[PDB]
This record gives sequence, structure tokens and C-alpha cells, in this order.
Amino acid sequence: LNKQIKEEERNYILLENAIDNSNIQGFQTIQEIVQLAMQRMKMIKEIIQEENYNRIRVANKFITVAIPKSDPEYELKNKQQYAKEVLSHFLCKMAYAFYAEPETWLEFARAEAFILMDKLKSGQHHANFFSDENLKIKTISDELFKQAFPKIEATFSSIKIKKDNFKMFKFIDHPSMLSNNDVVLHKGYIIIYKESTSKIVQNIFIERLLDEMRLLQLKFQNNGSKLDDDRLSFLKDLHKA
Amino acid sequence: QHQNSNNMTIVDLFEQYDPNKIPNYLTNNIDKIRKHLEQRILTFKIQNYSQFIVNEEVKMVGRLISTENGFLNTTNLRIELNRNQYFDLVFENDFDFGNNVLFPNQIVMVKGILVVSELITDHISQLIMVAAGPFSTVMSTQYTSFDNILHVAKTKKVSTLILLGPFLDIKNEILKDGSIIINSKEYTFEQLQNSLFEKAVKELEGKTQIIIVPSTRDILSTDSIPQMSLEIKVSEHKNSIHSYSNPAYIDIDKLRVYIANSDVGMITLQNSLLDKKIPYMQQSRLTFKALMNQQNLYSIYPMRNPQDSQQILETVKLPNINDFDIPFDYQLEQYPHIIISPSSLPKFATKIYNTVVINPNYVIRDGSQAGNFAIITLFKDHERTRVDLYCL
Amino acid sequence: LDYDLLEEYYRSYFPVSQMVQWLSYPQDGDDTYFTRREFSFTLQNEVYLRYQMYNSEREFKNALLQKVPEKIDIGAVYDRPGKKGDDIKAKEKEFVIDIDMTDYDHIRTCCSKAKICEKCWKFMRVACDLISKSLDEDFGFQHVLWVYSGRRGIHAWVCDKEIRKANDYTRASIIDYLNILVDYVKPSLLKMEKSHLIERNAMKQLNQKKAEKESEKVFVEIVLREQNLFMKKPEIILEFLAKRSENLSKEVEKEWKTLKTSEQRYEALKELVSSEDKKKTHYLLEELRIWLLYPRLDVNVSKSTNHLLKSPFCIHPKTGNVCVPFTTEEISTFDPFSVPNISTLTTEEGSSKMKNSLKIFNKFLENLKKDV
Amino acid sequence: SKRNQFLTSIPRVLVDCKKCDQTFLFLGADAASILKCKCGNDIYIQLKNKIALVVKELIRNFEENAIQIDNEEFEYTHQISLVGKAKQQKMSSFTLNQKLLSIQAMFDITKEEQENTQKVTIEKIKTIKKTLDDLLSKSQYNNLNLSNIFTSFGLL
Ligand SMILES: [Zn+2]
Repeated sequence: LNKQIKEEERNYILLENAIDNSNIQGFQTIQEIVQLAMQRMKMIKEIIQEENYNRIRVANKFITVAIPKSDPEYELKNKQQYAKEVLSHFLCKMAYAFYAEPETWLEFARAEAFILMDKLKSGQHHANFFSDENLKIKTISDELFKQAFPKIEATFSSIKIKKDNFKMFKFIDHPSMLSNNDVVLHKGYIIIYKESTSKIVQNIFIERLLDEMRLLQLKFQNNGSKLDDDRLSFLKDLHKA
Repeated sequence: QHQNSNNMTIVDLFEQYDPNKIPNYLTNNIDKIRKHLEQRILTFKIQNYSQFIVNEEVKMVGRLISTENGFLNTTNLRIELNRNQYFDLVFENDFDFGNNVLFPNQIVMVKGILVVSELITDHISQLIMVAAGPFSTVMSTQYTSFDNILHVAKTKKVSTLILLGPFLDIKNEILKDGSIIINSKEYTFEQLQNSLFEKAVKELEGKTQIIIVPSTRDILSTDSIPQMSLEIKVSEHKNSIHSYSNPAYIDIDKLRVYIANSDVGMITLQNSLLDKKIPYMQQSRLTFKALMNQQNLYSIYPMRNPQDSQQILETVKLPNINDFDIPFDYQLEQYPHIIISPSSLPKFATKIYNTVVINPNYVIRDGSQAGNFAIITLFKDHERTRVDLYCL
Repeated sequence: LDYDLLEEYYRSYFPVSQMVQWLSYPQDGDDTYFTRREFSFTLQNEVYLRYQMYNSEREFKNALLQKVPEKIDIGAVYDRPGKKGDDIKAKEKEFVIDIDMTDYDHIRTCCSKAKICEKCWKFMRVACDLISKSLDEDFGFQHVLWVYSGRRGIHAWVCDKEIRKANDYTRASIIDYLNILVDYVKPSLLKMEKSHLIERNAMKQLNQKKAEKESEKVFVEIVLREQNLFMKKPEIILEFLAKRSENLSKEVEKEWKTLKTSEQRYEALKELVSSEDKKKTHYLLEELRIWLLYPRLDVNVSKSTNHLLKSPFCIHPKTGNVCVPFTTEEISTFDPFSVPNISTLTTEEGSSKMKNSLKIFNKFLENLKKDV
Repeated sequence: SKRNQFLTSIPRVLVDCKKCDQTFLFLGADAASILKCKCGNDIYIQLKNKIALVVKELIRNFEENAIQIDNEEFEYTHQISLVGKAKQQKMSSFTLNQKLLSIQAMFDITKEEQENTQKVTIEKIKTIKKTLDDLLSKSQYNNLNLSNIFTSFGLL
């Protein structure tokens, strides 16, 4: 009982595997899925247009609902809420993976990554990513802390300090972060502030999520097109809006 | 008599679909038909025809379809095996023709370089009431024949009666397009049916069991030919009434009767081809022999109206019709004791494969008052039944 | 001229076993390192031979002597041997950096752009130490191998444990950091803030708070510039100064017409830009010095994870040069006029010269074989 | 609004009233609160019967599946062959689903409008509505099971 709650929560936040909706009371007919797929794409488009994230979700009702256990038909509420988020994501992903170019998937990757950060920030537990980020973070040695002390204080001027500086990274693990102007480099090693631990979260998430689309496109390019008609005509519309 | 009705205990044997999960209620697909047919041809090949032949000559089994969309002729019958083998039949050179019936959708075995086999199955006190619709005179809505039918039924004290055929059809109520009565009241379809069935139960007083079988032309049942459960609403609460699917197979105390509710014999005979100079009774006998072999009477899929290609008399849902199939191997049991096939063929009552078939035609046939029906009496002590037909 | 080369191949390329050992990398413990390595040869009159993979050293030198390889190339290491079939994927390749004198053509004026002059080599002399300091301070990179090449500049081979198997994206990320001369001035990513890190060290101005200080930083570029060109072409730097307000450019152009001397012109420019604002002018000497001295890293040859390069000790009769080895500590002493050549024959001086070449090469060879 | 795109495809529904007959383009400009003819009669019963007949005719028309002859011929046949290449129904399920949904939507009422009238009319409205709502609920095309549409792409 508790274990399947934990697994469904992991699938809710990480959002990587799908479910079935035939037995779900609400989302059965072809009509409801149309608006369900339209709402998330609308939210994504406005998110990328404006660059308030929590103040966005309150507009489109996507918050996980709060309701006491004593409320009748309690299982309906969370099943409906769980169905919304899982079904919405894959339908939107399916559109880009088939029709958009690889130089155009980055817009979708950024939008989903950003809402991911909001979910973890307001979420009660980040243990899904907490364990893995321990594998990447490495505490700065006190020897190296004094070794580059003139260099560290050169880049860092404003405060908005031994513990303020955060655990450091190996160069080979994250080559993309050197081009950032906020990092300090000393003999193939990098020292970063603690608030960029959110930045590295998006870096890995984008790379893996962008990988699937090319694989998803590859699993489709070998065929001609979708075989069943009531979906193929539909998914095309979810590209321009 | 009364105790006999008290000990009726009627029950059916088919598995009835749950009214909320009909597999193919609206959606239809071509590919699934092809897969199902390709499975069933192999099933027949493995099970039935294999016992006759041991592996220049060639032997194969296949399905018969019309080469041209027009009505079939001896030169255009064609045999098909699978996605690849796709051939013709040319056995007309010698003009020889066996005692067999060929119709579209039939699965037959043929061998040649021609001999055809048709899946031959190896040879081997109570009274009932049978009535056929319609019950209202054409261009009239009085339903007075119902009154005299029940008059006869309650005069002869029959244990149980079977009512079958359209009650409110699209051939009588389309003209009225409404209901008006002498006492200045407006009625609807459901209220009319409730009035009719209240009349039935109050005239019979629930002393006898009643069996109702709906038909396609009924205006309330929108389903196709494998329709089911024409819902009955009645004020009387005693469970003297019953409803069943279109092709039914019900269980009397020890009697098992199979019902082909709509005009299968006439369509099968007229659509198919058969040798000439054969008497009409023998024609019907051979057509039913052919239909009994394929374990299902609704063998023909197109069943187009004769001389009218565009018009279709009955709508059959192909994927869902093979569920009601019943096999015949008399080595174990004789499964259908009585076959009821109401159709426009001449009245008859005969025995085939140690089972009896009856054809009580429609009462008030073709608008004339000269209706007719039939009764059956059987005695149990192995299987002796007395059958006689009554004309109005 | 091919007969002399054919006779001389027995003497041209001594480091056969040394090259095999360098490519072998015995510390890794894997075998067939020489087997998988790409090689390409160039023959007389446009004939090109590629994927001339030799598993044995003996057949390697036999083919080397029998043919006429006017150019010898080094490639990467693949999955499996074989050529033009099975579309082999490459495993590993060493990191390379290329430097030439073409990017300094628009600055220098004392040479005819076809042959080098003694006044121009100082640019290479400063570029070598600049890039070496960058690599050593910013990365670990405990091994370096420069090579002088032909009639022009040098390359920068590297051998290290991890970077040999680095993917292409990491290669791009590394080469991005070492390029600062963005094509027209240094990019705003560093201009936007004070107390930067990279170009401050790249300008020989360490952490400091001053006449002796300014003199000891400026004298380098003074020696390199005020003798080769000594601001004979004002337009070259007036165009850059035009990036700022037209008033300052007008002031400096009006001022310069009187002095008509180079060092005094530079001092006048420094005085006229020292204290004319606090924010509008910023680092104005720094970007000028970087743009006028820093070398432009090539991004063509060192781009892909697989490529072909001119090997050490290659000889090409046009220009008569020998691509002698090099090392980081050799920067302060090297010259481009003492190199051996085919022309010397039966001469003790040239003998001592290539003996020194081999000993310098062996220095790094056993340095790597011991440090691994 | 939402009513034009469903008014554009409604099938013919003719009501036979006393001394008059009119086509039934009901909506819910039109006074949705009241459904009666110009006459005093509410024409309820004839409306119900006509809906029953028209839906029966629509279903019976659909069930007689016929495919389009190959070689770009518009002729149609009901005999389907095992080696037939062409596949195009004369009346695909999409059209029937759209028509049934239109006939359903031409009779519904918003919650704001119903509270201002008597309960008898609204209960009659839902009594008529359920007759089509239940027929929509049991379809195997309106209801969509989308597990198999992407489980072939490696997703649970
Ligand atoms: Zn009227």
C-alpha cells in the first residue's frame, strides 16, 4: 500500500512512465483528451514566452489538490490529479518528437525543466535527486580553499565564508559549466556557490530528456506514419497552437 | 397441468454479453475480419476436412466468395485460401454436379488436377405453443389477432407459449407516426408495449410461461441481428415472462430448442445455387443440410436481397456472430432438439440428422387474415415428438 | 629532388622505436596500441596514401624506406584495424593546439609575409609561455610536447591519462576556454565585471594594488612592438580606439601630429586615456594590449576528435627544415636558425645538432615513461 | 459560441403538429426554456417518437458496412475479400459519432437557464437526453483506450 504510493509519487515528480486511463472515471472520451492536451501546451508556450512559475500553475489549476481523508470518494481526487499530470506530459512530448527538428526541441526541454524545479522547491522531499546529487558534489578541501583564495574572492563580490562556498566538482563530469562566468577554475577543478545546485539539476535532466526524443523519433522514422486516424490528425495541431 | 407449469424452470445456455462492454458496438475494422477468417479457415482445415484425405493432384480448403458484385453464376464461383493462394474453379467441363449446396461465405474442400466435400457429420407428455408475428393488421393498430391467439391458447390450456417476431415494426407504425385512441389519449412506443404485455399477462393470468424473441424489424431494438434482451416492463410482478437474444438456444426440462428468428431459410435458398429439377421440399431440405454442417445458420455475410444488389435485408456484425456457433457431433449428443426457422417457405415439419425443424409462417401473412401457427407434443419415458400445424 | 631523400631516409627519422614507445603507453597495460593507430602518407606528385596501418614496426620501416614519403602524418586509434569497411569508430586521440604566423601578418611590417624575420619570432616566444601558463595554471595537464614545423609556427601535442578518451563535446569546451581573441575585441563576458581572472594573468599583470611596476609590465610589449613596427601604422589602433567616443579619437589624432615619435606617442596615449573617466573608459589599455599581442588559436585542425597532423622529424625540400622536438623548458633557449637541414653533409656541427635534438626528445620520452 | 459548429451538421428532424409542420433546429436567440410549437400542444410525444425512429434509422444505415471499389471507383460492395488491398468505408465511424454528438448537444441546457423554470420541463429534458446519453456511453469509438497507442513505443 505505502510502497505503491511511493512509486506513484516517484513517477509523478520524475514523470518518466505512463499509466492507463480506460478505467479512470473522467478522462475516457476523445473530447476530454483534446482540452487536456491543449491546456499543458498553452501553459508551456506562455512560460517560454515570459522570462512567477508558481503563480503560473495556480492559473491552470495544475496544483496537487489538498483534501482531507474524511472526504467521501477520496480515491477519485488523487486518481484524477495523478491522471492529469502523467497523461499531459507524454502527449505533449509525442508531438515534438515526431514533427519538430532537433534544433527545436530545446524549447520544450527548458519549459519542462523549469516546472520541475518549482515542483522540487515546493515539494516536501527532494530525496529522488538528493541521493544522486551526493554522487556529483564533492566537498572542497581546506587545502584547496586557501590555495585559490585570491581567485575565489575575485569573482565573488556581492552577498545576497568557508561554508558559503559549496562542494566542488570534477572537470570531466560537467564540461558544460566552465563557460559560465560565475565559476572559478584551478588546475582542472571547479568551485561553485550552493545556489547553483539547482542549475546542475536542469543540466542532467535536459540532456536525458532531449536524448529520448531522438530515440523516440528514431523508433518512428523507420515507419511511415501513425496508423490510427483519430490521433494522427490530432497530434499535428499540437505544434503551432 | 398446473403443477406442470409450476415445475417449468426455464433456462438458457448462451453466455450473454454484459450490456456495458459490447466488444464492437460501433467501431468496425477490415483487418480484424481478415485475421478472424484466416484463423477460422485453419480451424476447419485442422478439425474437420483432415479426416477424409491423406496427403498429379492438389487438395485444399477455402472460402467461397463471388468474383463479381452481381449475383453468382456457375462460371464465376471462386475459391480462396489465404493471403497468397488465390485461384479459380473450372469443374464445369463435364457438367457433373453432386448433391451439395454452394453459397457465398461457405468453406468447402475441393481437390482436383474435381471432387467436393461439404464437411459431413457422421450419420446417427407435454404440449408447447408457438406463435409468429406480426400481431397487427397492415395499416391498422388494433392488434385484434393477439386477442384470438390468446383465446385459442387459453382454450387449449397449453403449458407454455412462445411469442416471436416483430411487435412494433417499421412497416406499420411509420404510416401512423403517432398513437391516438378512442378515449382521447396519446400513447408512445413503450406505453403501447406495456399495454400489450399487460393484456397478455392478464389474459393468461400467469398460469403459463411465455417466451419472447425480438427481431430486427422491431422499432424499439436498434441493435443488429445478434441483438439481445429486448427489455420488458410489466405491471404484473410474477416471473412468467422472459426475454432472450436473437439466435436463442433454450433449455426446457429436458428439451433444447434453437431459434433462428429471422428469414434465414428463404435467403439461404434463393441466394445460393443448386441443381434444377429438384422439388421445393427437397430444395429446403438440402439448404438446411448445408447450413447445419457449418455449425451456424447465419453463414452468409452479404445476404443481399434477391434481384436487388443495393438493398440488404438484414445487417450482420461479422466479428461478433461466430460466438453463437454450436457444433454438431452426434457421437456424443444430439444438441439441437428442435429448430424454429420462421420464414416465407411453405409450411413443413420434418426430421434431419435425428432432429426436427418446423416453419410456422407469419400470422396475418401479406396482409391477409389467413394466419397460421403450429403446436408440438412430445412424450418422455427416447425422443418421440408429435407435430401438427394449424391454419386460421 | 627525391634521390637525396631516398638515400637519406636511413638517417632522417631515427626515433622509430622512440615513436613506437611514445604511442605504446605501456602503463595502461593494453596491447596493440600501435596496431590501431591511424597513419597517412604523401607520395611524389599528389599521390596520397591513407590508412597505411602497420601492425609490425619492421614492415613499417621497410615501407617507409622503400617509398618516398615526403610527408608523414599521425592519426587516431580506432576500434579495430582495417580500412574503408565496417565503418570503424575511433576510441582515442591526443589533444592538439596549432599556432601560425598568418594571424600576425596584419600587425608586422618588416617582413615580406613569405619568409620570417628575427624581429617576428618574439611573438611566438611570448605565445608559447602564455599558452603553457594557461594550461598549467587552469588545468592539470602534467605533460606537454611542442613541435616546430617547416617555415612557420609550431603545434602543441599533449599526452595525458584522461583527455585521450575525452569526447568531442569536452574538446570543444576546453578549446572554448583558451580562446579569448574573439572575432573584433575581447568578448563582453569578461568586460562586464571587474576583478576578473583569466586575461589579467594573460597580460602578465599579477595581483597588484607604481612607475617600476608599470615599466616592468610594459617593457615586454615595448620590446616586441616599438622595434618591429613602432606605431608606423596609426590607423590600425585608431580603428580600435574609434570603438570609444569620437572625442577621444579626435583628441589623440590631434595630439599625435606633433610628437612624431613612437614611444612618446604611446606614453601620450596612456596619459590621455589614464584619467578621462571612471566608467566610460575601462581596461582600455588591457584590451588594446591583448588584441595587439595575444595569438589567435586555430580551431580548424584541432576541432574534430579525429584528424591528421604533420609528424615530428618530417622533411620537405622546399624550405629545408627539420621539425625538431621541443619542451616547455626549451622556450627560453630555442632558436629557429640552428635547426639541422638536408644541406649539411659530413659535417660535425649538424651531427651535434641532431644529437641534441634526439637528447631533448628523449628527455621528455623517459620523463613520460617514468611519470606515466 | 459552441452551438454553431453543432448546428452545421444536425440531421433532419421534422415534427408533424396540428395544422403545421416545422423543422426542429432546437438550441440550448432561441428560447430554450420552452420547447412547444406555436400551438398550445407541447409536441413532446411526437418529438420523442421521431428521435427514436431517426436514431434507429441512423444505426441501421451504419451497420450495413460497404467498402469502396479499388481502381479509384466510387462504386461500393458489401462483399469483402481476403486479398483486398483497398480499405475505405462508405460511412466511417467518425461521421456517425459526430452526428450522434450533434443530436445530443442540440438538446442540452446550461445550469443557469434551468433554475428559472419549472421542474417538469427540465426533468422531461433530461428524460429525453438520457436516451441518447446512454447510447453514447456504450460506443467503442467515443470511449478511447489509449494504452496500445503508445505502449508499442516502449512506455508502461
Ligand atoms: Zn403547431
